Amino acid sequence: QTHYRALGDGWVEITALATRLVHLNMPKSENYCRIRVHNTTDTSVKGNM
Amino acid sequence: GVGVSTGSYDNQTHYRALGDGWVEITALATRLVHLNMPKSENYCRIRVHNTTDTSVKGNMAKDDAHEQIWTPWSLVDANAWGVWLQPSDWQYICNTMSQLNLVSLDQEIFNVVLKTVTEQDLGGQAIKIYNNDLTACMMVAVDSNNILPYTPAANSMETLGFYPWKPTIASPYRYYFCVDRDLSVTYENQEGTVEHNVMGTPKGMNSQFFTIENTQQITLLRTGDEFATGTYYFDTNPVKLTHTWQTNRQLGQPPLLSTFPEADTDAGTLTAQGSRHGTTQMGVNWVSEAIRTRPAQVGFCQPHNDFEASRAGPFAAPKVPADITQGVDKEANGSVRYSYGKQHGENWASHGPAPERYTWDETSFGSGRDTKDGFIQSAPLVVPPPLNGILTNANPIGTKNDIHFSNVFNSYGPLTAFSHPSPVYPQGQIWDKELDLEHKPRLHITAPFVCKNNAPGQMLVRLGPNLTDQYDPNGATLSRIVTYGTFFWKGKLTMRAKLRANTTWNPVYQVSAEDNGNSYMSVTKWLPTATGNMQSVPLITRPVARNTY
Amino acid sequence: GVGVSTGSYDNQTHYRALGDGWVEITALATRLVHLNMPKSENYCRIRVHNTTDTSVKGNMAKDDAHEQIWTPWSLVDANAWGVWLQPSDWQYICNTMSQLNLVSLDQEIFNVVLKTVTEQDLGGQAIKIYNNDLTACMMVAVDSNNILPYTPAANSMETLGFYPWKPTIASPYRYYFCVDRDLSVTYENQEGTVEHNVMGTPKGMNSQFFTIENTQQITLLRTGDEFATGTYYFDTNPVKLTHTWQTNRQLGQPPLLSTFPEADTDAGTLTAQGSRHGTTQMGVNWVSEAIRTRPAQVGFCQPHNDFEASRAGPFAAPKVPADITQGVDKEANGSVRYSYGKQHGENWASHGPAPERYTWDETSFGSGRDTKDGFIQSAPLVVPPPLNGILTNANPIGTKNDIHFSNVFNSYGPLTAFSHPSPVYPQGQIWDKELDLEHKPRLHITAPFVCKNNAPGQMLVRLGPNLTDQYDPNGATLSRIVTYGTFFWKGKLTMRAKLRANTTWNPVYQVSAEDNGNSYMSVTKWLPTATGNMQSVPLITRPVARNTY
Amino acid sequence: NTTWNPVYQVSAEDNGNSYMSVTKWLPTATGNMQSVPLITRPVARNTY
Amino acid sequence: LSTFPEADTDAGTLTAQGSRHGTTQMGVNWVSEAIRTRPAQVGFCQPHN
Amino acid sequence: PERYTWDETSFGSGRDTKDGFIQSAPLVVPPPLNGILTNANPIGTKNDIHFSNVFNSYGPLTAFSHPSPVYPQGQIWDKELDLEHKPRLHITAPFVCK
Amino acid sequence: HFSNVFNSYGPLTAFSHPSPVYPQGQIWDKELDLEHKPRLHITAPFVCK
Amino acid sequence: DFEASRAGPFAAPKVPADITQGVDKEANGSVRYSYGKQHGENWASHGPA
Repeated sequence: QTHYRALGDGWVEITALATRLVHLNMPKSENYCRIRVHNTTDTSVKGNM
Repeated sequence: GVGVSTGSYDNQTHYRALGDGWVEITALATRLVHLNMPKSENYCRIRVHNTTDTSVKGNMAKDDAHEQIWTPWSLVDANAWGVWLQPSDWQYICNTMSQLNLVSLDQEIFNVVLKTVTEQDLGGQAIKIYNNDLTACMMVAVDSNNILPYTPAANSMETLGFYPWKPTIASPYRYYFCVDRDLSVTYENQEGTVEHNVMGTPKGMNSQFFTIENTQQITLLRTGDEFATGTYYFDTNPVKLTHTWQTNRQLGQPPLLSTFPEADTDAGTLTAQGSRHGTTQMGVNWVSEAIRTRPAQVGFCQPHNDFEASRAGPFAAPKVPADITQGVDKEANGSVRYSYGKQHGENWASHGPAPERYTWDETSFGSGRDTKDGFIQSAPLVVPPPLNGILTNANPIGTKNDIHFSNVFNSYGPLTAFSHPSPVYPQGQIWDKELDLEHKPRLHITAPFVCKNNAPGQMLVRLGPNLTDQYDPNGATLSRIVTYGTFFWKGKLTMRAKLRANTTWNPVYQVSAEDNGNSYMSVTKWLPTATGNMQSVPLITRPVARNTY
Repeated sequence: GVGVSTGSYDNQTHYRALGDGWVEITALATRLVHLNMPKSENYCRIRVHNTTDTSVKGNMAKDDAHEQIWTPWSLVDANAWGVWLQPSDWQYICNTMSQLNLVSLDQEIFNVVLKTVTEQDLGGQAIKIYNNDLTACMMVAVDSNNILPYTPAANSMETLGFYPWKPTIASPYRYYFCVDRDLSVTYENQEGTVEHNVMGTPKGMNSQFFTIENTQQITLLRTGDEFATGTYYFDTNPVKLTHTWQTNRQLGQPPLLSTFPEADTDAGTLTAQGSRHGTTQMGVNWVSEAIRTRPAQVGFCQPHNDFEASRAGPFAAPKVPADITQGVDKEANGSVRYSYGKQHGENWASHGPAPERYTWDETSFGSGRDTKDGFIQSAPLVVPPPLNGILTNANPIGTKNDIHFSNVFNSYGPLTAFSHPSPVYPQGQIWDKELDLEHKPRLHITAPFVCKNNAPGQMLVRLGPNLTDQYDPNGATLSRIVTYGTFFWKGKLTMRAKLRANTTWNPVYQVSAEDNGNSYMSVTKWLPTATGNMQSVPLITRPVARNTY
Repeated sequence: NTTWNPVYQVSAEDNGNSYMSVTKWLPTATGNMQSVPLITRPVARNTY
Repeated sequence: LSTFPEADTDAGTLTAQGSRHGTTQMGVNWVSEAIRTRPAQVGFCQPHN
Repeated sequence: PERYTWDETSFGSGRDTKDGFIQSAPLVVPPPLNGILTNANPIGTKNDIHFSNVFNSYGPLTAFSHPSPVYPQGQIWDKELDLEHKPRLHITAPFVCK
Repeated sequence: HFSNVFNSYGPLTAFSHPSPVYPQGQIWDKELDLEHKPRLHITAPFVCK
Repeated sequence: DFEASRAGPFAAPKVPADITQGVDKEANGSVRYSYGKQHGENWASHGPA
């Protein structure tokens, strides 16, 4: 629920609440990996900076 | 003294949020009222009898024959919504608040000025000179006990002006005398003559001639004097700033769907009617949405344009305002037709003498009645009914084929629950006085805030008589030096409102001001033109929908 | 009462030395303001569209098409330096003090007089008679919360008069309406047509029509009443009454001289560049005064006469005022061109309708930019550069040979440290209101004292409406007895200054008044002529130089 | 509220080709919700 | 405004530019709405892409 | 995906690029052909690039408005960049945590 | 070229303070006596306030 | 950029930043120090440079 509370000389205290069901799947690998992205198919074409 | 001022111009509206979601609106209104001298210094019993209308056969609705006592006093009547609030204030209140209630009313008269006119030649063509009368006064009486008849000037569209920067005038006070009027009902070019078009003599039993001198406490005000009538505390009921949509076929639990739609286009079929649970009041062995038992009727049917007649002439019986349906007809549900002037909202660029009119369609969408699609079946329900088993809005009642059963059908009953009609912006009426009868109405369609205990005392002003040196009291001459006056009126209307609560997922309706175009809410209506011609068209009072049940 | 006065004329300036070298200047200003009745009693949205200028191709700078809401209220606007101080006071403050700061502002309205005019023949040719209205009032509202738009009358040269012995007038109040204006850029007698010269309708999103009746607390003032708005305490930053001279080639330690001059005529050679110590940012193996590393840039380059356009039409972007260099051009550094009238400093013997104009050349000699002598070399420094390795103020940008690189080059950066522009005497502007945006400007070029918290509330006066006996509110006639009024305005501006310190050996620059001649500071300008024709030309604000770094 | 005229407001319009029709913020027959952005600053204010 | 409009359609002409009071930063002997001196720039130009 | 261009509602800070122009240093209106630079003249030699593509006029007297928060697919807060001279604003979030 | 004239200092520009230089550096500096100071001095990292 | 305001042409100071893979040092304002034997020059340098 969101709760509006008018407190003082024209000041409202909005109290936003958010509850979700997060679905945590297992990781792809258990290692910290330094992956490199290099799209040569785009940047090899002249004019694609 | 004559050279010092006795008040302050104030026109601001002050919102004050106090407590758990309650705002205290403090509307202020100051005008410059222009009091002219009365037409005569006598109380006169004038009679209106339009024989040119009612002599024509078929004009019983065009009757306005009556008698009125015309007093020399003028009315400072301020119960209209446009006096106190600007259109931005009304838009913010109707969008942001959920209900409105009246609290109190202070009123004041200050900065009195009386001036007499004289003539000079200066070119051979005489001009007026407006001198100053430092000793002439004006008479003020507040009818706080309501001895005099309650005549609201919002009935005649004659209240204070709605634009604060323009000087306004005071409406003349007059009330109704009780004489008998009889008019014979006849239609258009009917063979025969009008039997009754008479009006009676004053009756000895019920004749009330009130004077304002014998009934009130009159304060004289010179140029240095002020008047202030104190805080009248209202005892009204709150009106709701949210509108309803649920009809009698949208109350309770919906029937559970047997099948569900696969795509976003098709519908979902319910349980078949012959094998469906629920309750009805008909004797058939099936339940349907039309004949399911509801808690209460939301809107009632009311007779269209019934002209009753009881010792005063034919008058149309008032209808409770409800929504106009998909069947667009506005007369059946009683949409009020306002006719106002340049002081109260007409565009000032209208050179014609015709007023500005507006039909107020009500936003109570569950109480509206569709007259062409209403029907009555026989006492045992056998659908599809035969020809002689159903009465629709095509069959003639009596012998008249222009009149159907919806014109005479009243279905107000014990389980009828309708909504209070919305306040109308600027050319509305704020409060009313409860009728002095033992069994009161449930509502007034002229005002949303009917005062339970006492109406606020209506203010009566006039100019004191300025006499010449020649004055014979037994001679009907009354030379009477031509005077007039201007004074300042300041009033404070306190209101209490509650803030709106947001429960729905979707964005709800709001009154937003649109761009310049053919739309109803273009900004160029609420902005002055090149010559400063302002205009006030009404605003929606109830934008946000609410749940009935 | 009507026969007693309610204030005192006061115009003196009181210097009070308090503390360790701090003077409390107490400037006082009293004028007789002449309030005439408004042209109309309506708020009107007037539109200006000079098609005779903008229809000619090449006249985008001559555009002044807009819309304004014209209020019936007049503005008592006092923020100009000539209102409070005489020229001797300004000369003493600018010579003797080192900085100036604003403290507080009291304002007052007293000795109200309202008079109505009438006609008499007396010779067959009618003359006016100015009677007295002891009961008519005038309306005063101070916008201390700044609801209304901030329109300084120092923009239109319409503030109070600068000569205390002459009666002055109040400027009419009006503000800007937000409509869209589009103008197509084209040069002189270009083949083709002007594609865009349109102006739009009012927009529903951003339209603000303010009335002064619904927003303010209006005090009515008769002949015996006074008004006094209390001490507004300023929260500004001090301006400095000393000027700077150090450019970017005069910051830090000078290079030590290898040889010294024998006589008083010859110069002293420094250490040779290839074998000189120091730091640079170029890659060359020598240090010089041009390429030596400085702490910060003192003046920045700014684009000359850039006409931007965003939903209102072409407007020139404002420049920070800096010194005009040995390269005398005044447009590049933004020397403000003032155009004022006889009430504000024009010689009264000028029978022509043309105003008195004056270019204010700034005295910030280190921040000035020389545009003909500016140049850009290639990224590795190789001096002397070839033709294709240098961009000077002769090369065409784009294809236009009338436009060079200095017209588009902006070099405002993080290490840019410029000086605040000096206040301008009499026809200046003292304070301003900070723009209601999240990221404010660092300075305002219209006023040296931008109020941090709230601007002082602008004072709005008008005459109360005097009506004849004939007044129809639904008829647009408004007969309106011809009245006017005069009142007295007294204000007190408190300032705090610091005394100057003398560190230099040589006599420093001072603003002295010279004898009668062709000089700019002859005394005969500040003295009345045989018929009493005074004149106020501006004075130098910052005579005494100071050290930047 | 200082201005005389009615100021701009974000109102939800009827089913049509408008940007603020209610049928975007209502689920369909199979429950397919949708969130398009809303205007953050409807009400104009005075800069200077 | 030097002149005011009579009807609701026409505009109102201001004081002529060569004989108008005010302040500018250009060297011309006339004041106009385009070249009038303002307190601050509201929007800045920024390099496209 | 679903795409949407967020047009800002700061109507005083907007720049009209076709109607922007630069005149020469002494103002002589109507200017000649070589005395005005409009949004039609080629900068460098490129006729697809005009002077508005390179013109930056951010200065000391520049006062713009903070960009509005975007509903649902906005971003509420951000982290201030760990540099000595911070930006005046973040265009990704209206509430930069101090 | 265009890089010789292009200034892109703007409101959303966040750069780093220049590092002190060993031995032949400069420790402190004096702030310039102007109303609108620079954000930094490139001669010294510690500008005395 | 060699600006000029009442004292002669002076180069405008740049904020020092990194020289990129595009090795040019003049664009980002790399400071060029020139010092002597008292401040860090090798004392075996017989030249006056």
